[PDB]
Amino acid sequence: ANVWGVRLADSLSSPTIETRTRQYTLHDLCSDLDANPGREPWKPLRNQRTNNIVAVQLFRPLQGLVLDTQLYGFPGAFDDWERFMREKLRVLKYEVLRIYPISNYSNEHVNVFVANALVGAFLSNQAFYDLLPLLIINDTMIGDLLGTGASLSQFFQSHGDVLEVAAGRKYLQMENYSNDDDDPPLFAKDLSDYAKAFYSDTYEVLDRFFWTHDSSAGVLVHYDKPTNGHHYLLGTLTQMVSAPPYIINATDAMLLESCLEQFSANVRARPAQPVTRLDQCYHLRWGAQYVGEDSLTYRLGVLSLLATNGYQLARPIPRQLTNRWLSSFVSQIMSDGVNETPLWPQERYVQIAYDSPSVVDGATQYGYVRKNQLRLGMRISALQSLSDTPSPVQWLPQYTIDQAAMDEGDLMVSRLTQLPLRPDYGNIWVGDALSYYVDYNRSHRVVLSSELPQLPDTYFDGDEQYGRSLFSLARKIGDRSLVKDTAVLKHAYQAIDPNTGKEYLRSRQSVAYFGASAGHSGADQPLVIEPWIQGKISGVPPPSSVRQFGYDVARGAIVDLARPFPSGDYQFVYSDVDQVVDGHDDLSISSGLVESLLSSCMHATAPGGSFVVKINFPTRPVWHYIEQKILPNITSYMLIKPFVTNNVELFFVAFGVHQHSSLTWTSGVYFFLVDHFYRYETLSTISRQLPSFGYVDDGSSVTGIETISIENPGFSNMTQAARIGISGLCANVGNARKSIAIYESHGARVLTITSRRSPASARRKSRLRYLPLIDPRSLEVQARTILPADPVLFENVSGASPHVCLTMMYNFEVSSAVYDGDVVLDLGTGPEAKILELIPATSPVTCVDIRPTAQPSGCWNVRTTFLELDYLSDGWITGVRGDIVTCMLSLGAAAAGKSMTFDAAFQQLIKVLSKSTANVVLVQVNCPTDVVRSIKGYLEIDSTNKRYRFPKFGRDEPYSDMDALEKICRTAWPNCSITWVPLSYDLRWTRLALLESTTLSSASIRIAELMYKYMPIMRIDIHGLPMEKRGNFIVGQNCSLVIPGFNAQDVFNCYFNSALAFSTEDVNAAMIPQVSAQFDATKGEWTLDMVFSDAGIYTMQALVGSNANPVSLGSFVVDSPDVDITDAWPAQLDFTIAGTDVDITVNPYYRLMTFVRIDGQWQIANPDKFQFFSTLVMNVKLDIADKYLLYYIRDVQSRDVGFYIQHPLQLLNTITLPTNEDLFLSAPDMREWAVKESGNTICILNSQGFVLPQDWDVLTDTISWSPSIPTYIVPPGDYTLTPL
Repeated sequence: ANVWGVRLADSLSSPTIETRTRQYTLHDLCSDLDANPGREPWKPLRNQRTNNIVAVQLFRPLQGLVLDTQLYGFPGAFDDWERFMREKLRVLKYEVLRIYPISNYSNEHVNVFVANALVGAFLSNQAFYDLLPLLIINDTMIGDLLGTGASLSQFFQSHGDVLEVAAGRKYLQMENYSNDDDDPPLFAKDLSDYAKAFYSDTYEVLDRFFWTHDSSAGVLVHYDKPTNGHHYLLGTLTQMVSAPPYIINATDAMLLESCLEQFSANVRARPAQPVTRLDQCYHLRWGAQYVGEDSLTYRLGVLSLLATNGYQLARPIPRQLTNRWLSSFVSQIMSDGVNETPLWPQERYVQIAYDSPSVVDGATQYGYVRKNQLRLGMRISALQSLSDTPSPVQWLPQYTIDQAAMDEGDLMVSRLTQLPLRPDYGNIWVGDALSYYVDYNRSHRVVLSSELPQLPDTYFDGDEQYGRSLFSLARKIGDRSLVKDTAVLKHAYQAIDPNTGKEYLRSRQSVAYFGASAGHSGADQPLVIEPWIQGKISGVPPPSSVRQFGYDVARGAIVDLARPFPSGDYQFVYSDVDQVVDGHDDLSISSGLVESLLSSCMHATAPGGSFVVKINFPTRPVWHYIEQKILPNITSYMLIKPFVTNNVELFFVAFGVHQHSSLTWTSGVYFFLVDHFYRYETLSTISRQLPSFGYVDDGSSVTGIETISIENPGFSNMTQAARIGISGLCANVGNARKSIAIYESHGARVLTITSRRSPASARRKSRLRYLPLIDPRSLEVQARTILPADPVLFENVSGASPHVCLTMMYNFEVSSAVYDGDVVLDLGTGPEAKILELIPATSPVTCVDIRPTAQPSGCWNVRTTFLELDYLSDGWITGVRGDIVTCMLSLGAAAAGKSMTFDAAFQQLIKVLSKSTANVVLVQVNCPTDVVRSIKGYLEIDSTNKRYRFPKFGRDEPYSDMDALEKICRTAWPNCSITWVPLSYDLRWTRLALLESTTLSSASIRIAELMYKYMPIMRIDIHGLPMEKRGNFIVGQNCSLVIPGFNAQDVFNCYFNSALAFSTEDVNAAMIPQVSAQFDATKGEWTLDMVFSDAGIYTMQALVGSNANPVSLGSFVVDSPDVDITDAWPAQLDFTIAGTDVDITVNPYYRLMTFVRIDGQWQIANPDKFQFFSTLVMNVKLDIADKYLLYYIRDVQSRDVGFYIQHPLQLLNTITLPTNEDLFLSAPDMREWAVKESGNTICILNSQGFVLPQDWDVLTDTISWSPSIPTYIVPPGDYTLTPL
């Protein structure tokens, strides 16, 4: 129901319950004159800002205030008023006693109106001690009040059998009033003249009388009998200026008050709502001869009888509804439009509704006639709570059937948008500490500076520079530089000599750094050094000395780093620079410069020295001259991409200055380089498409935030225009949950709806022919309210679920299989399956599921199809026709549904597809892709019955072998090309997510990557030639590959890492350890048999013909060595620093590390604290604190650490101890910890103010997790530890 400006109920809340009235007597009078402490008969109301009493409304009888305030007299203080009141009251008490004794009687009727005349006379400070017996009601005050002819014509005046007065006063404004937004108006009922009413006892004779009386000053009456009795009313020539912006003729004012009454009434509904009268309002007795129906007043009376039926506003209603609330209301209703209610009442008669729940009709006739014909009714509904919220909260569309016209909806929204405005751009991303480090290897082969491509000639143009800088300012992380130094030195700590079994770095040697900071708050240095000194970087032994300079620095007189200089030789060199003149043609220049860099480091270092370098530049001459002088003089080397953000950063470390060693380049490192190239290229390019921070969104993008608003959305059967607006919107912004805002401002109701625009929704817009129409029925429903809000670019600031991650991985994969002119079948689909947009729009598509659908259609340029039946059925596969198979989120899903073995259902599926046309077939696969390794948080493993388990998805799927798999593949069709489908090295799918505006990081990414590593898809083609496998793809164990045909005029390329490993044409760049790609001319068949060094997936591209026609051959997968290991653990307990020499039985493929469990920090212990030496043999060092600490050896030769074993060390954490010898006191932790000798204490280490006891011998150097923790030589006897 939306009348001209107002939106109300569409179902009633009107009760019928009433009570009986009071009768008045003597002790009634007395007690009313008692002003009961605690039961005082007034309500002193306030403002609503700090709620300070500024007015009162009275409870008659205390009224009778008829003349100017200037005679009243009373203070400006609340309490003062009341005490003066109480005083004068008890006075007049004594008085009325004088007149009538308290025991003269008990209780008896007296004209209240008379009592109020007395009230006024008293307070007026004027005499009334002459109207006294007139108080006593003999039988009917009517005759009593009318017996007199002339006395006190200033309260009451009698004309004929009539008495004519203005009724006693009800409100009073006080002396603190301020016309606040929180000042509800009394509507001038406190005036000394604002109304006049008139009684005798009866309608008819005065109805006669009125032919000689005004009506144009307002003739209104409430019928339902007061004890006041039969009376009519006229208003005066005054109107309220207040309540901007309205003049207010008290007629319509008191009407509005009656309206408020009826509203308050309609709020609740209880089978005993004990009013005495449901109805108190006033409908026009006379005045209908001066103004028509289009008046505000006629509107009001309409609403009067309406709410009398029980209708009610469709916005949450205050207890007291603000002055400005009222004016805004006016603003609304006064509008154009129509009534929901056909009725037009009459002074001829007022109607009685159909069956509105109220019984006032059940008692009265005077002015009442029902239309028995009436049938316009509603159901029943009210609410139990109404409030507000600030948040732009979600909503979901629920479509409808019909269509519309496109440009027309456009032109509709053309008056509704919120565009253009600047939104809160917010955050795009969060930093992430990734690393790609690699050092010298033996098992590799040589590599020349002839192989690595150089950076693109593109890198130096304004556009990409501004964009890369952007994202450098669009990702959340601190100064990368600190943790750079951190990680680089921490990994600059694993370098050991192949010939003496010890590292290269030594503590408290000479440390030098250049390229220092320029200061932001007073550092001029990488802060890392302070905690390095202060002992926060884990396990890193502090230095003795550090030299600190740069381009500009407050430590030592400066000279720029660009040219020669005198400086000392030190046991470490840190080298950095601030770029100066380096343009694409400053690179012969830049080369000479880096020569200068390295050469200075050379003649500035110690014999044996070693150092670091920042590198940036893929010019060959770099490595060229690098080889020309240095590698054959340094012990060894390592480098690193310490990635935090997009650029071509490079970092290297040289070992043993003056340590001649012919060093070169190798293969895997070079690939790694290319990998940086390819990825960072892709990532940078991904960034080439994004809005500018904080710009003003007018709408110029495929992507953005999209919102409009609405005043009073037509929630009657009329929705046409607004429905067009919203429909055009949602069609613009389909497939997302949409934020909403219900609020009123500038005297006007308005909802606001906010959303985004995406390239996905662009597909949406693209694939249509007409308009999806939406039912505001739901939007009709919610009576809720929402504060306004502000345009922010993003909705989620953190977090993600690997579920959706590998989902979109799958999505970009399948679209990356979604290609030209194909009708696909889709397995385990969504009733809300979004993918149909993602796919292009050229050829049909079918989805099938076991759960009913939820989506609209019928207005597209594209015929999409959905089938609600078990996608594990047939008899109809022959009824349908396709070529291409897509199973996702169904295989394990349908497995769980069927509770069977994998292979059984799989074979059933074979039978399913066994009936019609199929070109390529693809199914997400739950395939043992290796030995089970676990991932923590999301998957239990049932090796008893081989089942994957996922608590974060919270289910259990099975799995079965691989052999039977590929065997059944050959079974269905031996004629086939397999596809082990790999993707765990690329993130371009993630762009779509941030195209979907989804900020992420790498944690869940590698989560899902390990998941896919066993949970890939399989893509296979029935058109293909068998691949004839004989050997084993296990590292070092050979393979025999045999091939029927293919005359010798072709070549073939094995690829790895999306990178062309090598081919069947050259060996000088071959990569397989030993190859045999031979062609038997006699059988005319190929045989490629060989040996290996690397595991993983590798694929064949067949260069068939000699013209090099490239075709796709299947991929394959290779086994990395086992995950098992033993510890040749001796059982002897020796406390020597020679220590327990425990040995290791490890696969001939690996080498390891071992950290400390620092409250959730895998922090390697002190390097010295152990030895490692190749089965494998070690020599770790121990103290007492060990038994206090939990320990694990860690498989460590890569970045993706912890991926073949993790071994608890309890065979060392738990041992037996002697009592004959001194021990090594080392603390496990800095915590409060005391020492006890076998039931008699020793001391408290890590206690405030401790002093070393001479019983012990402190050790200049300590055995500890980090070199800041104390170690001692302690006498024999059983001590031990206890934390405070």
